[PDB]
Amino acid sequence: EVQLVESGGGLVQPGRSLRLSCTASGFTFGDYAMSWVRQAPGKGLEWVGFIRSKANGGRTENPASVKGRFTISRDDSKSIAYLQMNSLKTEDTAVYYCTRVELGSSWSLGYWGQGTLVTVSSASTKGPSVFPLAPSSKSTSGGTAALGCLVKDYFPEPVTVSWNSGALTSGVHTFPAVLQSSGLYSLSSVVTVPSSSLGTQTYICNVNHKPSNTKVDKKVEPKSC
Amino acid sequence: EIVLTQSPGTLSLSPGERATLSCRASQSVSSTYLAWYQQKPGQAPRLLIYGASSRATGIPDRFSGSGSGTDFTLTISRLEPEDFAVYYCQQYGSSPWTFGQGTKVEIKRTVAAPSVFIFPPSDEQLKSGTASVVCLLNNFYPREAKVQWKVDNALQSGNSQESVTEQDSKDSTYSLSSTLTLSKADYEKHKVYACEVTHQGLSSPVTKSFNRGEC
Amino acid sequence: XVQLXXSGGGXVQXGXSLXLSCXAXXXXXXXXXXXWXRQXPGXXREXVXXXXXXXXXXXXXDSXXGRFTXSXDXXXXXXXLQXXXLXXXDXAXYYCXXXXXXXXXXXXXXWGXGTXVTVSS
Amino acid sequence: NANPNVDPN
Repeated sequence: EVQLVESGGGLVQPGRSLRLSCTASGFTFGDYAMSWVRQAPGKGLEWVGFIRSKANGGRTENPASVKGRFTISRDDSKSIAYLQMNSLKTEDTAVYYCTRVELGSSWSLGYWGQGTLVTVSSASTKGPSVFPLAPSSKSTSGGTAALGCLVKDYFPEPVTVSWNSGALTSGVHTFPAVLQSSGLYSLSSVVTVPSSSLGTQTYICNVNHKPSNTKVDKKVEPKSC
Repeated sequence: EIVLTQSPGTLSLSPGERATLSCRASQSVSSTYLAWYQQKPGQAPRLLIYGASSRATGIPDRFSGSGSGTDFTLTISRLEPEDFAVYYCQQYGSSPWTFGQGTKVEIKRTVAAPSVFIFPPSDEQLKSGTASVVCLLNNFYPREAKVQWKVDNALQSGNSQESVTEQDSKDSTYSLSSTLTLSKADYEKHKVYACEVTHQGLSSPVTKSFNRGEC
Repeated sequence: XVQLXXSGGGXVQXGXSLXLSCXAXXXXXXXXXXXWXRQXPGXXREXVXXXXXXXXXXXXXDSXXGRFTXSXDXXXXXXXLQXXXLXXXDXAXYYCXXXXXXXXXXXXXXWGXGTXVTVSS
Repeated sequence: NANPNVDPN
């Protein structure tokens, strides 16, 4: 059964270099062309090159976006394909997939690895500040009220959020993080509850940012007048 | 380069219905050099269809493709729950290899207007020198919506960021947040902060607002 | 600017059918979504249905799903609302409106003057 | 050369 495992990703500063490895098993690696495809966060798929088999010359092709910066090679004795990534820029941040190129006249990408994330950034590790998204005093008496937590200015990903240590899940919406222009991430987590519970029920968001060893329990209540 | 334009951007259908996805190429490309891929969030793409009649190994019968030259179609004859995902077309007959921008197949439901909530910046954040104002659009459908920040009736542009949840597994709605970022000094010289929301289910825009420094 | 006019409204008994039409003048509307709204006596305007561009589908409100069908004839610059299984609560003035945003955010800038629908037993 | 299955020499 075909297996493709990518490795070598991670965080790297702009202008530095990285080499990705894709270890292949379950097929005759040397018989197949191999190809790398990347997917920037929230965007589509972009081909970044292929390498032919030894029987077909073993040479490569890549698009202009990475030409002169990325180089693909292969080690048939180890069944590994490589992606040498030089002169890295922030726009190169993406999940990188190695793919096996199908044989014959229709050379589609028949098998894909799980991919390895490459993050290009100069940001330093930083824990988030957790601010309350407090419900309003205009909340409909006998209706529904929204409240939440703003998890601001952290690096790197990820941040996990739960409510009341996992006891509260209904009405909870934890939004995908956004990358700010400062290079730091921010996200919010909100929940909708009956307005009548604002005076009796306690609502606490539990924020964990393991890269900075940050654990925060934040109680959110109606701002005092 | 051959540009691949997929349409529609999102198709909204129910389980058991027929899905018809289009992929138009900016230049003529033979059917031998076209492929279709499926991708679910957090997972790698997988090959579905390639060439004139080739189907990837293990791909069910309900996936089929047709078309030649510039117009290609992917058909899912009967949508199963696992078929709701993003679908990409790809051409590899010309260098560089290119992919379409992707078509999302989503669960269809009745129209639901968003519930709108506005959150002023907390006093704790103001201590740090910045102010974030958040507008929440809760449990709406379809996904398309417009959020407009107004500060003393001045429309804000270029200083906000939006984030959208995935389609909710039970009620099939979306939720959206918009975060307006200002300096503490800019925040403190204005009074009325409002987010104005428009949606195809709303006959007129919905406005939620607060006055700075008012309970 | 752009002008809209509804027609086809009238009096029917419960369970009857009506086909409303909404024609546009001064600009071809093939690129814009067209929505139907209604306002019952003593109520606010309610969304009914939207016909997006051909190929982009149609969406419906809770109260009319299954009974009403919206469609387009970009050839005639006209959209239609096929109303079946009418109930007395469907009595309202029905309006159409153009979504000026081609990305479908619901910028309803231009409205018709409305057509009357009455369902008496 | 867009063909990965033939040596272009």
